[PDB]
Amino acid sequence: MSYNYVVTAQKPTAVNGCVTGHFTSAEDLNLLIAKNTRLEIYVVTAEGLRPVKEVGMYGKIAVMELFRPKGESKDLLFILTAKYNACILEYKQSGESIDIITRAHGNVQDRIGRPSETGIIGIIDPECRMIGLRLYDGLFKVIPLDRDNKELKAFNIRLEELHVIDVKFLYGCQAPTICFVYQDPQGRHVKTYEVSLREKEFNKGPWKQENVEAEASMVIAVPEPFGGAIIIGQESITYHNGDKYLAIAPPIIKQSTIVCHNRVDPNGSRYLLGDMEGRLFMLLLEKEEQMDGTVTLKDLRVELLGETSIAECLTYLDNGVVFVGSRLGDSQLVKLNVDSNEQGSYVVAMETFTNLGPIVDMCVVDLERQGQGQLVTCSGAFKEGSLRIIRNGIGIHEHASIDLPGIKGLWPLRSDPNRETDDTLVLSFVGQTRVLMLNGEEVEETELMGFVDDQQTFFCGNVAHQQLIQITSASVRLVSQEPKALVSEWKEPQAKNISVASCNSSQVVVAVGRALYYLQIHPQELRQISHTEMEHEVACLDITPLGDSNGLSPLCAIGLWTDISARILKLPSFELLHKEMLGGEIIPRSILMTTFESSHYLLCALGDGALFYFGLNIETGLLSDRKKVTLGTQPTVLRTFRSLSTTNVFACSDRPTVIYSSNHKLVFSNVNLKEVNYMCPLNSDGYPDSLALANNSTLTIGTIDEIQKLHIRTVPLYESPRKICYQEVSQCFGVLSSRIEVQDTSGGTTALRPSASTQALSSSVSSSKLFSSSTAPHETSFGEEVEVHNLLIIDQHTFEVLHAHQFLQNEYALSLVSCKLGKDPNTYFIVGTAMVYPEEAEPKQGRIVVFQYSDGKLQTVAEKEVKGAVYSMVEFNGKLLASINSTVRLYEWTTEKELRTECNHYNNIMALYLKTKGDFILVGDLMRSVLLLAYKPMEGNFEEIARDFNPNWMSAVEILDDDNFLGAENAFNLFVCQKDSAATTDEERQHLQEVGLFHLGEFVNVFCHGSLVMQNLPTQGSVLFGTVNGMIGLVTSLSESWYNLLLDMQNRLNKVIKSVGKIEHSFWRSFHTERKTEPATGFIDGDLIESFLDISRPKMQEVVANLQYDDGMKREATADDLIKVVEELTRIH
Amino acid sequence: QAPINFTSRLNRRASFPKYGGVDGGCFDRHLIFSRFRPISVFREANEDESGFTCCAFSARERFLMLGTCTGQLKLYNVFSGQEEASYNCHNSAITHLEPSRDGSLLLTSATWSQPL
Amino acid sequence: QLGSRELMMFYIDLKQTNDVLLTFEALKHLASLLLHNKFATEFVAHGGVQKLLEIPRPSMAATGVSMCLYYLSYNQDAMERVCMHPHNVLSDVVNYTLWLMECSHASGCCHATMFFSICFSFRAVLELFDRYDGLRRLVNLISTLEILNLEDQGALLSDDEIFASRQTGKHTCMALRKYFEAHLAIKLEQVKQSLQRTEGGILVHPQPPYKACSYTHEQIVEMMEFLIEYGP
Repeated sequence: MSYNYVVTAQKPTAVNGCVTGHFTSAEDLNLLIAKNTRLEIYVVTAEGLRPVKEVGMYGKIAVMELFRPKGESKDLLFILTAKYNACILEYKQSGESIDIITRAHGNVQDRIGRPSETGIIGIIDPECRMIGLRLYDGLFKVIPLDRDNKELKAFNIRLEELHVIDVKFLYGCQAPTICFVYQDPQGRHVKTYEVSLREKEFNKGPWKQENVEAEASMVIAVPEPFGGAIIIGQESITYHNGDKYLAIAPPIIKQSTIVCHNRVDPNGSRYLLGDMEGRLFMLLLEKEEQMDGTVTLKDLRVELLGETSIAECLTYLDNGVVFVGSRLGDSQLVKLNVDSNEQGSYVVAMETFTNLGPIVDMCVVDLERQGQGQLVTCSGAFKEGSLRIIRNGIGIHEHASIDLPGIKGLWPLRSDPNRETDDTLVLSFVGQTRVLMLNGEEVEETELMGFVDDQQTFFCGNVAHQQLIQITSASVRLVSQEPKALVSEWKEPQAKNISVASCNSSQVVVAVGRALYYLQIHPQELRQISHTEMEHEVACLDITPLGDSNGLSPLCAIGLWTDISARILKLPSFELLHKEMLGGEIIPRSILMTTFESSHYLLCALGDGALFYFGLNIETGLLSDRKKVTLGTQPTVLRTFRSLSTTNVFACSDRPTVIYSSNHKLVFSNVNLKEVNYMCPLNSDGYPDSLALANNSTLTIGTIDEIQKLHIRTVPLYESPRKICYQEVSQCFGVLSSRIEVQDTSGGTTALRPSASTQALSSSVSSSKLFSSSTAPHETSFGEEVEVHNLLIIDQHTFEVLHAHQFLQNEYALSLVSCKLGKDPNTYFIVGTAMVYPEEAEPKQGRIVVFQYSDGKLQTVAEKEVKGAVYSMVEFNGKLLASINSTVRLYEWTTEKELRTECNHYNNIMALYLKTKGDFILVGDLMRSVLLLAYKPMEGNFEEIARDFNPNWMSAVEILDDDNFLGAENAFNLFVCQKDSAATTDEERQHLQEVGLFHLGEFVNVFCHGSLVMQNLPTQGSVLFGTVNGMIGLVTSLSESWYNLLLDMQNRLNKVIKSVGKIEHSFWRSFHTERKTEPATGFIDGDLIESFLDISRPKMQEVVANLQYDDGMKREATADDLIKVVEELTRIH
Repeated sequence: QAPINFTSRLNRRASFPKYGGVDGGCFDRHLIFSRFRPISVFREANEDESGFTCCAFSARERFLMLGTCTGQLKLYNVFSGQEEASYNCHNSAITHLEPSRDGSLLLTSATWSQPL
Repeated sequence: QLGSRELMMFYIDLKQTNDVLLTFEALKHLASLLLHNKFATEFVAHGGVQKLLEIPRPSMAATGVSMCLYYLSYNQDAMERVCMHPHNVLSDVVNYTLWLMECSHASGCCHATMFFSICFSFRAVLELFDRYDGLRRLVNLISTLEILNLEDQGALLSDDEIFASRQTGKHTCMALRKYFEAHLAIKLEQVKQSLQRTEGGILVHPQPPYKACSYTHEQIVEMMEFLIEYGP
């Protein structure tokens, strides 16, 4: 049976619901963004935002709202999943212990009924008396809140009004009361009610409001001073308070639909509004004091405030600062003004947040021919459209090229006392020496000082007393403003060659054999204070700038030849603090000392590619457990430096990693360089604070950006992307586009904002208008938002829009690949289009166009008018495969620059998905299932091997290994149909079998091959998938012995890990459609596995019961080997 | 609202939830239950004329349980087109015929036969 | 694999002392063979049709020739390929098939009429149809029908010349049916190009082998009958 492995490469990025309040502290406002399943607890500083703890859950968060009940100084958070299991959350902090308490829960659902039409809607009563839930289209599920509820009770009071558009709650009027927007059969209205929880019954409502605007979308309830209910519509805005009414119809809100709102002022004086197109408005309420105690409304003002991203969150924070939350791209933080700018915008742009959002196609492609492949995902929407480039490691690409391989050390020599200006260098071979300059990216060789123009150097730092330390043969000396005679050359009383020297900015540490010396840097005086001796000869020395920006280090690093030394001294005095002798032939490059914002660690660079995790307190001398991490086969180097700030830490090893941070966590992140030996803090004129890297190759003066696992580079285009292909021969991409335009009365069409479609280097339009015989294009009245597509060929490295080819009117672009057909050596672009009209059924028109890129010029070679919409295309062994309205229509290239239909197929509902591997063809149906179809080359025609029958609505499919076939679903699920083996008869060999089920709690758009890690030439194969929340994961194949190894570890962890919600992972990953509640099998949820690294060893010891281990062999499991198998999976991701 | 076209419901569902938005559910079913095609014809070539009254499917849908005018239910493969095994059940005819979901029982009703 | 493409080409007469009965019972196999396009692509490309057009006109094997021509254009688009050849390929098709409808065989008019039911979509088929006699060789079928002759309707009563003479006109009206749907779109091209004159029209016209008869009497053949009202 098929057993596969699923983890999370990219955590989800698109946001859903934003609730502010006082969740962490009592008098501290904060932000609580949920994205897909994560609950990101921010906090609001005066400078901006700051996270506290990120918590994921087992269920899609769709409804959330804080509330402070009577009896709690702080508040509570209520969150309902997409699987109807509710929970009440409570934050608990005790020092650094940061915990989430679920106070009460309980799955509330029903056996029968339609779920909903407009999603799930939930609003809290302002008196904290009830909790609203629209769940099953006729029931109105109410949660009676009490501390009696250790689990959630539920009421179901029937709605006699079925099709409800919106529901809200109204403010303090002695009774908890409701508002609707209900669609009657004859008209539509806004009814109210009143619920007696002690009687479970609707009371007589205070408002009737028998007819309202025809397109009432939302209800904005205004608070306790002047209580009522604003009814926003598509076209106009009202106000209602039972007796009076006010109504406007402002000409601002005429071309967009209101989608979001928030209560800005605590007395409800102002309200902000967004739209479907990026605008932000403001509702100003004219507060009228009629009497000495009477509060009423006078006027409604709608002020245009400017343009932002497409809002779905809307939270005013404080001091004119609002956050804009987007599903569709670039959820950003903005600031309001008081006066206006040149366009009336009060909106000040601030720092942003990176979102992928809706991925619509991917391709894993490498551009530098490494083992690491880059990732280009189409992301965004109507004006948030942008390719985003996702890469492992750190992008060291702004580097100069200087040819110095295997060089030992480059050390500065300055002349400007108050700046870094005019910094010459020290070239230090072993036996040879020169003096280097830097003209930015290039070098110059000279002779400057006169001390070290004869013999080698090892360490020449920068003294903060405007001095320098020169070490030539056996003696140390101080340096004036570039002298030629010695300032104070303190000789050594041994007359020997220095084994390993070192320097700092306030002290000199030189080890000669076993004698370890110390110098106190006075102004122009070197004085001896302390002295200690080692039991063996010194292998290396390390000095890190720990404290005071001075060079004083309370700790020391000791390494010995053929002996691992963890000896730690109080380096100004050399007092014994910690003595541990491991022993062994592996020579360490002793210790890297850097505090990673939480604790001082020791970082030992062992020989032959080995690494230890040591943790040291700087005042006691007590170490933790070691941890073997493999880097390579050569001795390693661990260094710390300043890239620009924040004390960046690097691992100069055979696997070069950045040690410092990874989402504020100790997980290594690579770089884009093969092998790194040394580093050098130089002074380049075109590279600010950059460092050079002495290696087994050239010298790269480069700096390091924001450090993370997946660096994301945005190429914005401001229109909806559709697909992505790749050219090897041409150096270019292809992105199908979508722009919103309205129809002009005089002219043809007109745009709305200057995207990168019209701003192209070359433009063209299609010719040979071959839908001219059909009189279907009749006239429309207004400019009611038609869509215009074109082909965007994006440059390889500059990412400039090279060409745009605007299609015909209302001709979509639905399918795109790039391949070669037949014996023609040209590499083509192939686009299969369809002709669309609204107020129309499925289309029966369209054509298929094949392009080329001859000398940077797009050419329309041939077209084929096809009776049907084209959905999917894949290359098939030089032949073109297409899917044209439930008819699998394979093609063939001729020398006459045409196409010939080679075969067909007709047993389909509606075929939308096509994937090939060799000579099998996997067809994803519309409603039924996986369909495997054979192609016999001898016969020339297709052949139905088998067919699944269980009706699941497909979402995306992919071949694994021509025996196991992966399929997705609209119901956010995964399954694999395995081709049946026991061919005993002909009935049992035409029936596929569903082998394995999984609830991937995320919609699936794309599948593709290719990995994200480097090729070191385990598991077999790798499939990445594209989603709608920006959550990229990986699918790969296991071994069946390891499946029994891994699955039993899932059941061990499902008794120890208390996930938030008390949600059973066997229940959460269960395959749940509207009719199948079958439990999951087959796959492996490795995202549950890789949290074992986060588990402490007193709780890792209880995971390790009497279990098994394969190393044909049989061994009881141990903690230090089960932590290795996770790391054998973590190296993929 | 999701548009009346189906391919424009296909572009929209890529960047939106399940169907295309509000009113996207029935717009699938107004395209997919409005057409039919004959699969196969099943006779009763025993008296060279067919005399069935009632029909249903099995609990696992592999065989369809017809019912004649004589009083016997006759099994047929949905894939082959061949009788499996008849059963002398009633005397008069067959009006109602349903199995259960667990695959254990069978209810067969007669017109006037003395156990109904 | 065993060369059944090359087996059957020897079995038809090539300046040879053959009989009639083995040749006519060879095409009866070959008409079951021409159903597959991978066979049918190679038959014409290796010159099987010119080989098949080697029969002298008085022959008992004329029925099998019409069956091999009918399943030639049944489902595959082989008549697209018959165009680009020496000029007298279809001129031998028009010469022989219209003679076979004129031959008045008992089922030669039951197949060679069906061949004109689909192949009128190609414009050169209609072009050679009108350089010859055309409907004078078509109307002479209907005017010689003894089921229509009121003066002699009580003459023949045997069911051989009744069921075959009430079928012969049925395929003849369908031969007319796709004849006029084709000539409706022909004259519509002579309307939408001579009258419009770039006002909503594009003057690109290669005279291709291309199917442009609009293929739907439910929707668009009904619609093409309406736009001819705006003519001269």
